[PDB]
Amino acid sequence: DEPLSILVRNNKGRSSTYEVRLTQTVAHLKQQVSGLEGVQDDLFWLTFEGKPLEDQLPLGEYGLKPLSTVFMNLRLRGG
Amino acid sequence: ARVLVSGLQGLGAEVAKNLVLMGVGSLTLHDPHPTCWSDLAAQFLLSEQDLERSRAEASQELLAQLNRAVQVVVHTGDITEDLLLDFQVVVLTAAKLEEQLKVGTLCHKHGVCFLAADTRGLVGQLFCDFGEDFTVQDPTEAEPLTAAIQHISQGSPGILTLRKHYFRDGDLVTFLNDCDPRSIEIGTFSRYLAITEVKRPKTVRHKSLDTALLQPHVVAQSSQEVHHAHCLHQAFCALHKFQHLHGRPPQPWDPVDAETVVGLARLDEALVRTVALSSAGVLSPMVAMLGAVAAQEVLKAISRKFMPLDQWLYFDALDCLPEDGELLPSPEDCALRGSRYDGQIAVFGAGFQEKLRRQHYLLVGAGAIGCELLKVFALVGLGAGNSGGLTVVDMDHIERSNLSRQFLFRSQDVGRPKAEVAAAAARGLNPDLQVIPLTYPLDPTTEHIYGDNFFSRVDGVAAALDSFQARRYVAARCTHYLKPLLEAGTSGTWGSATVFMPHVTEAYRAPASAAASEDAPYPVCTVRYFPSTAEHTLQWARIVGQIIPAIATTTAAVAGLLGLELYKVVSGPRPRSAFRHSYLHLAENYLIRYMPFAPAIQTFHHLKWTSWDRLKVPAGQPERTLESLLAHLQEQHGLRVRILLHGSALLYAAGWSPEKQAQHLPLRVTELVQQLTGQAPAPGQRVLVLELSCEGFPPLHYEL
Amino acid sequence: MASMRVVKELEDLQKKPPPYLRNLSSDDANVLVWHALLLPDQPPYHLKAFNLRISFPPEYPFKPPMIKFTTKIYHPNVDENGQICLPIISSENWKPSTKTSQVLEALNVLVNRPNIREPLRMDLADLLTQNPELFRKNAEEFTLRFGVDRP
Ligand SMILES: Nc1ncnc2c1ncn2[C@@H]1O[C@H](COP(=O)(O)O)[C@@H](O)[C@H]1O
Repeated sequence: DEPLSILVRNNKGRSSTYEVRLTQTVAHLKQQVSGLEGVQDDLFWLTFEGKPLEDQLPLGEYGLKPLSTVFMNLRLRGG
Repeated sequence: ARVLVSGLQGLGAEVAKNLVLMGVGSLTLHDPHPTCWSDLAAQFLLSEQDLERSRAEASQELLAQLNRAVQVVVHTGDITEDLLLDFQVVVLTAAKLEEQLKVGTLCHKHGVCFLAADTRGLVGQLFCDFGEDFTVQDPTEAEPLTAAIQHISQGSPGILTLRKHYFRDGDLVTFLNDCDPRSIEIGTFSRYLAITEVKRPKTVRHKSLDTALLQPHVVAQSSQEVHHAHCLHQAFCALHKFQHLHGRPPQPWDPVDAETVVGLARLDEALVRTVALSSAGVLSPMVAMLGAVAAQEVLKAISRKFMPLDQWLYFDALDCLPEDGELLPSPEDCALRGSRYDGQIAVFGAGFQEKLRRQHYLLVGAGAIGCELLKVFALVGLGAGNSGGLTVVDMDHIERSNLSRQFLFRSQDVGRPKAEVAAAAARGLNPDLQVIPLTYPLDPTTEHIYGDNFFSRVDGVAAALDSFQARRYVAARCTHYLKPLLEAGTSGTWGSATVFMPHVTEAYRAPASAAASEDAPYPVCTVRYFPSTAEHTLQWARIVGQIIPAIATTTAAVAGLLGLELYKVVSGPRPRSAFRHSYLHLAENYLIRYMPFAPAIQTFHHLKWTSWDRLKVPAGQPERTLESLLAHLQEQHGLRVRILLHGSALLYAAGWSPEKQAQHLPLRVTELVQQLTGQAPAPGQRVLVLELSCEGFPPLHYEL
Repeated sequence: MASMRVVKELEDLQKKPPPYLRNLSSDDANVLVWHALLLPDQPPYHLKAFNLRISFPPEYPFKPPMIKFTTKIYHPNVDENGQICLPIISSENWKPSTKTSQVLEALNVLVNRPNIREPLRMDLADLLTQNPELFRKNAEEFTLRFGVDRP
C-alpha cells in the first residue's frame, strides 16, 4: 500500500508525474488528472498497454509498475 | 517536392490519391502491369472499360483530374540507378523481395527516403528507411506553450516571474529581449518593464533493408504485440520464399499451399496457416488504412515535422472472417467468376457477396468522412441491386473551402446540395448501386419525415457528424429502434472508430459537458462590460467558428476501420469478442484496437435492466384507462408509480389531491394527451413512449 | 432527463416552501417553466411583491436556468428589460450538482441589498454609491408607480 509514482501522458505531448497508491479506484486518479490538467472527467478516458481502464476498478487489478506510462485519450468530434 | 510511386495495385492508388490531395508538388507513377478483373475490388481509379491496359496509364488521367495543379506524370520503362537520384522519396508497393532489395540497397547507397508498403489479404506491412542521419524539426504536433510575465530582476542564478503551464527545467525558452534562447531561475541588468518556449530538433538513424530484415524492430504499444508482430514477419518471409520457389502466388483458400508455407517457416503455426490461406486478394478497407498511414509517413519525410516511424509496422485484422464455431470458405466457393469483386471473393466467398448485396444502410452527413465511407461502400457492394440500396442525408451546401477537402467534389459543383453530388459520384463508382439523397436535418424538428416506416427498412446507420448534440440524438434514435450504429471522429491527426451493436455492447455515452458548450447564449455578466480576463474577448462583438482542418490521412484511416467493422457487422450474430473500437494518433505512431465493454446493468427494488431494455405494454380493444395501466404495471412488476409524464407534459402525480387524481384516473391515455397538448396525435405513429419514476429508468412503450 | 428532475424538485420545494416565496405555480403543459411572487423585506422593497420566471433549459443539470423578472422593479443589479446577473449561475461557477433552492436563496440575498461590485445598471450604481438618500427616496416612488397589488 506504499505510494508509487507513475507517468501520465496527455494529448499535448507532455508526461506529468503522479503519486498514487494501488488501492484506489481509477475514478480518483481521473479526478487528480482532471484537476492537474483542467479538463472534465467525462471528456476523456485513460489507456494503458492497449486496453482501456474502467472507472470503478482498483488500479491493482491492471497491474501497474513504478514509472509506468498511462495515456490520455480525449473524446473528439468533427468530420 | 517530387515523389516516385511504383506499383498501382490499389494500395499505391490510395497513397497517390492522398499525396495529390495533400498537395505534393510532383508525382511520377510507374506501373507496367495490365489491368485484370481481380484488381478492381480495391482500386477506385480503374473500371471495367480500362481492362487489359497498364494501370499507370489508365489511372494517370483520373489522378490528374483530382487537383489539376500537381502535374502528375507517368513513367514507361524500367527503374535504373539514374531516375532514383532525381526524386526526394520513392514508395514501392507489392514488389517481389528482389526489386525490394535492389532498390533499397541503391537508395541507401545514395541517401534517399525509401518506403515499402505491402497488403496481402487482411494483414498489412510497412517499412521505412529515411537514411543514416535524419533531422526532424518540431516533434510536437501542437502549439508551443506560452505564459505571461509581469516583471523581473537580476541575480546570479536569475529570477523569473509567473502570472496566472509548466516549463519543466533545463529546457530552452525565448521571449534577453528578442535574443537567443537561454537554458533555465533564468540562466549587469537590473530593471523591469509574455514568454514562449522553443523545441529542439531530433536526430534519428535508420538502417538499410538488407540489414533491417535480419533483426526487425516493430512498433508495439505493449509486450504481447511484439511476438505477434514477429510471427507476422516470419509468415511474410515464408510467403515470399514460397513465391520465389514456386513462381506463383498460393491459390485462394488452398489447403495444399498452406502446408508448404507452414513447413517452410519452421512460432504461431495456426497464425501463419490462417494468413497463408487468406492471402489471395486485396480489400478496400485494409488498403485504405495502410495507404493513409504510408501517405502520412511520406509527408512527414518531406516537411520533417513529426517523428519518423521506426523500422517496421504490422497491422493485423483476422477477426473479420467467420468464427471458429462456423464454416470456413471453400476453394470452390472462393473461385473467380469474372466479376468486379474477385478480390473479396478470393478470401470470403460468393456467399458473403450475396449477403452484402441486399443490405440497406443509412449515412448521416455527406462530408469529409462521408465521402470516404461512400467510396468504401461503393467498392464493396452494399446494395448494388434491386433488393437493397443506400440512403444519404445531409443539410449543408457546398462552399469554396470544401474544395481542399473534396474527394468527390468538383470546382464546378459548388452551390448545390452535397448529398446530391455525393450520390451522383457514388453512382459513378458503379451504376448498380442505388442511392437516395435527402436534404433534411435529422433533429427533433423533422421527426415526422423519419418515422417508423422510414426505419422499418434501414438495416444500419453510419454517422459522420461534426457535433456532439447531433451524435447523441442519432444514437438515441438508433437505440430506440434497436439498430447497429457506426460512428467515427477525427480532429487534426487524432482519430477514433467505434461500433455500437444492440444487446451486446454499451450504448453511446455522449459527454454532456461538451455538448452544453456548443450554442451557448451570450454571457451576460461573466465578461461583458467590466472584465477582460483571458484572450477570449471576441465574444463582445456579437475559435470563433471552431474550425478544425482535417487532413486526408485521418479520414481514410477511420473510413477503413469502419469498413473493417462492417465486414463482421453484416456477418450475422457475433459473440461480442469479435468487435473492436480503435484509436489512432498518426503523428506519434499510436494505434490501439481493443474489445469494447459489456453493457452496464442497473438494479432497482426489483428491476434489472440495461440501456437497451424497455417496458412494453399493449392496450385493450377499445382502449384501457390510466387506473388499469397503473394496476397492470403494479401487477406484472413490483414497480409502483410516482410520476408518469410524456415529454414536457405530465399526466399523473403521486400526490395532488383526491379530487385532482379522481379527475384524471378514469380517462383514456390518448384522450388525456390530446387534452394536455392541443396538437393532434400523429397518424403514422404506432407506439407511444412514456417516462415514469417509481416511489422514491427504462421508457414505457405504449403500443397504441 | 431535464423534465424529470424539475418536477421531482418542484414537489420537494413545495413541501417546505421558503418564507420569501408565494404562489409558486406551474403551467402543467410545459413542466420546464415556473412562476412565483416574492416580497423582499429590506426597504423600500417591502411594499409590493414582484413576479418572475424560473425558465429551464432542455438540459437543466448542465445549463443555468434563466430567472428573468416580469415586474418593473428599480434596482442597481437588474436590467431595464428584466434580466438579472447572479454569480451562482455563470459559466465559471455553474455545476451539475446544485439545486434550484440555493439559486433562489442567493437571489433573495442579492435582492436584499445591492452588492455594488458588478452592477448591470451603471446609472443607479453611481447614485447609490454617492447619494443613497436620493436613491432610497426615488425607489419607493418607482415601486408605488409600478408594483404588485399585494403580497
Ligand atoms: N444530425 C445531422 N443530420 C444531418 N447531417 C448532419 C448532422 N450533423 C452533421 N451533419 C452534416 O455532416 C457534415 C459534417 O461535416 P464534416 O465533418 O466537414 O464532414 C456536414 O455536412 C453537416 O451538415
